[PDB]
Amino acid sequence: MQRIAINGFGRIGRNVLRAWFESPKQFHFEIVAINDIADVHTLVHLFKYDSTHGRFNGKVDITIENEKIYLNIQSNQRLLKVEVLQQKQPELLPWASLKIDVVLECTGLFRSHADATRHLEAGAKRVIIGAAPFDHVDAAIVYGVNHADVKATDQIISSVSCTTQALVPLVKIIDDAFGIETALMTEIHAVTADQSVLDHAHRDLRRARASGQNIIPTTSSALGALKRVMPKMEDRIDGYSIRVPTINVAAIDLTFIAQSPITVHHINELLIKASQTDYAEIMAVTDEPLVSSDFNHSPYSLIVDLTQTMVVGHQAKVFAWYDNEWGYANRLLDLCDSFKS
Amino acid sequence: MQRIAINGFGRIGRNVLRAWFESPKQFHFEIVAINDIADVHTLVHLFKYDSTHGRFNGKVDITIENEKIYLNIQSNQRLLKVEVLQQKQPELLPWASLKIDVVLECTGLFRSHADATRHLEAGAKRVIIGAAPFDHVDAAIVYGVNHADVKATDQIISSVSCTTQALVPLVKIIDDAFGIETALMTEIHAVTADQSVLDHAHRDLRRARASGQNIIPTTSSALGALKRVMPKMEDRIDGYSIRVPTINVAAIDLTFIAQSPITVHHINELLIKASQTDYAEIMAVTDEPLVSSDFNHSPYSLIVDLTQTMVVGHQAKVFAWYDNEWGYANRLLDLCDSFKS
Amino acid sequence: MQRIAINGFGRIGRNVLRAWFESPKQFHFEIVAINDIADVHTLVHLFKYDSTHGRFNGKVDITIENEKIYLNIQSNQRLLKVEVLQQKQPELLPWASLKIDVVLECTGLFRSHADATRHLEAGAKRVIIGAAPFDHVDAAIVYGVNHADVKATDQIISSVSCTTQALVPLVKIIDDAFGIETALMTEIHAVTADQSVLDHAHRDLRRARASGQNIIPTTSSALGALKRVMPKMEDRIDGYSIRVPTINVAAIDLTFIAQSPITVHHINELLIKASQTDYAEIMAVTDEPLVSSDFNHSPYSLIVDLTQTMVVGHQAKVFAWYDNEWGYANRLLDLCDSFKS
Amino acid sequence: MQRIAINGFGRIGRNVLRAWFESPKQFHFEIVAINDIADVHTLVHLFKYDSTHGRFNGKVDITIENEKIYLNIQSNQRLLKVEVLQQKQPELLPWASLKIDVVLECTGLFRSHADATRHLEAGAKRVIIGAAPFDHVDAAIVYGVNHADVKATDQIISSVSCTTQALVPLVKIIDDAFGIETALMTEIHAVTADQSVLDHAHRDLRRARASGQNIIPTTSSALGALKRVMPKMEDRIDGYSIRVPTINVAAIDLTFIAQSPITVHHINELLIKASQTDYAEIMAVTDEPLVSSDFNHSPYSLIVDLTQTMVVGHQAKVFAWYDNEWGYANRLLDLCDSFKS
Ligand SMILES: NC(=O)c1ccc[n+]([C@@H]2O[C@H](COP(=O)([O-])OP(=O)(O)OC[C@H]3O[C@@H](n4cnc5c(N)ncnc54)[C@H](O)[C@@H]3O)[C@@H](O)[C@H]2O)c1
Ligand SMILES: NC(=O)c1ccc[n+]([C@@H]2O[C@H](COP(=O)([O-])OP(=O)(O)OC[C@H]3O[C@@H](n4cnc5c(N)ncnc54)[C@H](O)[C@@H]3O)[C@@H](O)[C@H]2O)c1
Ligand SMILES: NC(=O)c1ccc[n+]([C@@H]2O[C@H](COP(=O)([O-])OP(=O)(O)OC[C@H]3O[C@@H](n4cnc5c(N)ncnc54)[C@H](O)[C@@H]3O)[C@@H](O)[C@H]2O)c1
Ligand SMILES: NC(=O)c1ccc[n+]([C@@H]2O[C@H](COP(=O)([O-])OP(=O)(O)OC[C@H]3O[C@@H](n4cnc5c(N)ncnc54)[C@H](O)[C@@H]3O)[C@@H](O)[C@H]2O)c1
Repeated sequence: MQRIAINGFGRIGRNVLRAWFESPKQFHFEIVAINDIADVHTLVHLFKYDSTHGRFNGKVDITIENEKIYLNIQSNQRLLKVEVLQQKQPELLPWASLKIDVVLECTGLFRSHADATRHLEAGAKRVIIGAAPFDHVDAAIVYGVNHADVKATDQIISSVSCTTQALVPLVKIIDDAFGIETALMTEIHAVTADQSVLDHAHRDLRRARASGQNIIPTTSSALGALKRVMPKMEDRIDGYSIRVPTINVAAIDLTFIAQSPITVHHINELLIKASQTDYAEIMAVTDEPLVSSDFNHSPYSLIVDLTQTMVVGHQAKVFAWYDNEWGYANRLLDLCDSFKS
Repeated sequence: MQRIAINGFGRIGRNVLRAWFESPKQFHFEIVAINDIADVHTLVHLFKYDSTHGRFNGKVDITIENEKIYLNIQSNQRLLKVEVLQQKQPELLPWASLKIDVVLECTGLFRSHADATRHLEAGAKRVIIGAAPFDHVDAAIVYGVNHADVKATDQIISSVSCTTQALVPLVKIIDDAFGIETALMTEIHAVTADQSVLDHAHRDLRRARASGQNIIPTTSSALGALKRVMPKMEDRIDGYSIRVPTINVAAIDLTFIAQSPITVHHINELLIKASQTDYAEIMAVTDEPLVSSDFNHSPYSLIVDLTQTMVVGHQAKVFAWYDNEWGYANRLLDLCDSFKS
Repeated sequence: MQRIAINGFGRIGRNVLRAWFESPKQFHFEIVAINDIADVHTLVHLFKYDSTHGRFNGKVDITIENEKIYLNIQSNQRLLKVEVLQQKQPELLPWASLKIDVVLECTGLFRSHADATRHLEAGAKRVIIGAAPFDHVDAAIVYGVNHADVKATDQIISSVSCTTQALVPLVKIIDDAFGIETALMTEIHAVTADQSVLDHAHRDLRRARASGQNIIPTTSSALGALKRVMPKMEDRIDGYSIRVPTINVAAIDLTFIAQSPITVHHINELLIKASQTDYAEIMAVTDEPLVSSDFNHSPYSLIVDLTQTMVVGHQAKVFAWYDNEWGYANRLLDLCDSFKS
Repeated sequence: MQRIAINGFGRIGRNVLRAWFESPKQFHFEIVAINDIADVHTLVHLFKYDSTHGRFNGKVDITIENEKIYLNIQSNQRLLKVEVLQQKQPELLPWASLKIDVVLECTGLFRSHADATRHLEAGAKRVIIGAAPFDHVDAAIVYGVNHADVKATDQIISSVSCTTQALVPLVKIIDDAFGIETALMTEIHAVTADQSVLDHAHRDLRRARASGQNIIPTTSSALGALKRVMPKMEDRIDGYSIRVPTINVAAIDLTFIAQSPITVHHINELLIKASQTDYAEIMAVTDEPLVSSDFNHSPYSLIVDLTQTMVVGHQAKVFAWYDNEWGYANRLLDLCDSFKS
């Protein structure tokens, strides 16, 4: 079967591996290697114990065989033997000897076409950048929207961002049915790994500020990314993100001008229908009075909160939740599974 | 020289009293009484020691006469003697004896014209409900917008909500310059006194949930209230509020459809000129990369973050911060000071 | 079976019901009624969605049959039909007709022997007060330490507190092995339901204070409680609790003077042996560097953290974790199960 | 007079410069230079805007005179002109040219005697290491305890840690009056800048875990530092630190065995008397029902909470609060002032 490697064993990388074991349906590929600059004992500890998603429900054993380090991981009636590497320079990875079909690049540091190619140079056949593109990519994929357009020549694929995987379906479903003149996105997002505990020097002066204390407005990569998947939306959408002191789960607030008559009732019926048919793999809709923690560990790319839909004149707002870690992780698995042979 | 009383000595009431002392402008009226169901010792302790605004910078003496109880408060070279009451039923209050010109109704429990009138029965001349009207009021006021529309005959007045006091200026300023077809508000708000520590039974199933752990979408009274202050915008505005785990300070995100040509530059230029002329009392504008904490203890009704301004087609989004406790409290005092002859 | 009822469907009562459903081994008694002052739609909503313990992994359907309200709950191959009451006065509850064998008193309001006897008046055969004794009880019980002391004639039983169910085993084990001259406890505890979101009037001026913003030292009922369970330890142990901004899980820091030679090694070995033999049902020991969230949803009364153990001379500190909600709730069900068996 | 420089403009460096402006006492020395790896704009931003201590009540102007960058700072009727540097390696700094009497080494990185001497190599006469010693120092000083013991020839001084400056007075006073056989310390501490936002690789597997979600036991440097100030206490004292989700302020809980008769009353009288005489510069005592936020921006090294004092037999516990940032910063300024003699 396909052989996947993970580069960067962080929030995303770890959750990717966890989600593999937890999936109700076994995936027709294996994760055979991981790479991080941190040492193996640190990685196994963080893999096993998570403040957000709880204890890994399984067993992990470190072995040294030849001069190589492996994890033997057993859970949910599955076992993976996974080689562990510690190489800060992607070009030096052994992807050639490990026969790596797909690298998931989850470090945040190799988003450029050139940087991503280092894995190719190392002998991997395909990279998925687990982030919005920086400059160029062969393809920008949202699973469940355009994963069928991947061609065998697409070697550098971006799986965009949590935010994009939620925004893109909403925009598409709604634009397809009612037509969107323009739209503006407000995201309300849990804290991220790159924020600060206390006020501290940082590249961004807002993300420098104490994350547990502040409401922090910041930029979002999701708009640039959406425009690469839907170029027709150029100059028709913008937005930003707001970090707030929760550990996980985010929401998108999308405000649009419709090109045809809208009611709350019709918007919701459209989204329900979308969720039951074409987008059932990735989208749910709820009518219950729920809050962020209710969607922690949810595998959906988005869960529309139909109770928040509002219309005034031609202007509407819709609202969807997502687990920004578990949704994304599951979509990386789904995406890999879609490559088939 | 008017005589103000405060009913409900909570986040708003205490802050009103503090703001009187801390104001660089000395007000003409005196605060001469306060009432709460809690005893004076609890009241003075919470007045002195505040988790949000810090230690009160002054001296509080409690005096027990045969009958009456008084605080003697000294700070910033000002002195008040303040009778303290403990009467749950506002009709039984001795406002007649005390010659109360204005009661500030800060309990959250007496917003109906009926309930507000309990203070008129107890002997007060005028009541300012410190919230959105529940049904009828002689006037709904946003200081710095329609405070002159108060008639010397008006007895039951509403100072609406913090949210309203920020929404209305924005909507007014933008409607007057560009025209607003429709607008939709997203408020991102610190937790409030009525929320829950842990998941607990509550009249509102969203506010029942742990306030420190969750992003919580909920209703805003601001929209109902804005209709009263500006009935020309009936059915043109809607919105909601999101609670997040910060202790204080909020932001409004207003997305509108303009009726004439707009750019980021033009919108900002207008908001700047407004803050420098007609609205300099209640409004500021910044371009510095700030976050919620930086507005704690700010007395402004709103501070526009101009770097957040966005335009797509006929649609735009503006963003303003406000201290939901300190701005409102200052606006109550400003309102009381407007009644002066 | 035996027939249990829960009085007060809060953090404890709701977790008791959940724990009934989640226990790997099925309990051989049924929960047949719950009572609370909140309406049934609020109860069912909070039972299904939990900020701390996640979604209930099952289905709940409300039915009206006669004039009676029922919950039909399905989870883990198990079914209960549970009558819902809403009676603020326990003497008025229909325990006679429901043939209640045990009431779990989980409101915090009926801890006195008199208050608790009201359930007996209503026709229940036995009450467990899910709190420290207020004045008198027939028995004060720590499951796993002295639950075999319950007499057939005992009708008002205290299951003490979470803190007590952790402290008592620790003291008993160390005292039996090395002897305790004296000991002092510091508990670090997540926020509880009776605290405040913002600074607010309260009967206790420390629990008045914003629970998300502060370290708040307060009293504990566990020292009084331990005295009832182990009278020899009168005048030998004291302590207190600190509330900190986490949502669940606590720790005991116990400092004791030993009456015989001690080392870190010998203390940890003892605690381990105890957890593997006599205390296996309620006690675990870990050697890994774990934090509070790693014990969320743990059913143990205590998990000793052997990395924390310190000795200087004759003085020693031990440290144990517990899920204050889930442990206690499991112990309630274990206690009920003990009467049957 | 005397010329100070700050190496590292973080929580400590920044608060030292703020504390300089805010001190009621005007200090007989000037801060004439700061160095950080971050650019001047970030530094000035973080000096002006603080999530913990609020906005600097003053003005800062950046000028470029020659090719040198300077901050013109004005606050509290006082002025400084501070050169800004951006050198990653201390030996390169221009201390000789600038005529630096004392460098405050606040990076956390140059705590070895060797790394510290790099500043003396750079032309500084004296370094204070603003942290516990790594290997050797000429003197480990707790201001208000042993600062008289600095020799004019001492060149590499440690001002220990925040925790050390609260613990040492407590230990000394109690040991002096009553004799301490042994003692154990539990510190309850706000989060610190080296902690994690989310679960992230870290040298310390505990400090790896999400800082806003968890109670986190970890090591304290204070025991090693205290044994350098009081070698007699070797083998007689140990302890640790628990990090909890607050932004600032900590407490020490000291459990000790007394060598002579003790009561609560006598321990409290002692600590009170100490605070009023020989420790009046650094120590206070309160019996008010206060919480962490009430000691934010307190300049004391420790504030004893006398209500927390417990005695059982020969064992006692005391409790003291401190602002871990603002206390230490003031003690740094106080130590520099002591060198004028
Ligand atoms: N977390 C989310 O909600 C979310 C959602 C969508 C996309 N993303 C993206 O995922 C990426 C990673 O974010 P995260 O939250 O997992 O962050 P993280 O900081 O938890 O992960 C970074 C990891 O990479 C490792 N690493 C750093 N440099 C390395 C190198 N040179 N070689 C190998 N390993 C290296 C680090 O040790 C760490 O384990 C970012 O690009 C982020 O935008 C995150
Ligand atoms: N907090 C904000 O940011 C904000 C801003 C604008 C308006 N408001 C409004 O201000 C009002 C009060 O809100 P708050 O945040 O001060 O709440 P709070 O809970 O802090 O204040 C309520 C106070 O009223 C007292 N009280 C209760 N019953 C009483 C009675 N029968 N008689 C007298 N006092 C009684 C309570 O003891 C308490 O001190 C509400 O209408 C709220 O919507 C709040
Ligand atoms: N939560 C813990 O960590 C913990 C652990 C051990 C013991 N306890 C004890 O258990 C008790 C309950 O605390 P909790 O955390 O579940 O609190 P909670 O506030 O979550 O639960 C109280 C519940 O009782 C209901 N109630 C109120 N009045 C009632 C009445 N007259 N009749 C029936 N129901 C009524 C409330 O509506 C609410 O559902 C307290 O005595 C507490 O000290 C709590
Ligand atoms: N904050 C506290 O509560 C406290 C109290 C006592 C002691 N300390 C100790 O003080 C030290 C620093 O702590 P902090 O909280 O101020 O940390 P911080 O991380 O907030 O500040 C460190 C600063 O040093 C700068 N820096 C890094 N490398 C540098 C270099 N080579 N040259 C110049 N600047 C450099 C960083 O950019 C940053 O501004 C640590 O040893 C800490 O343990 C902290």
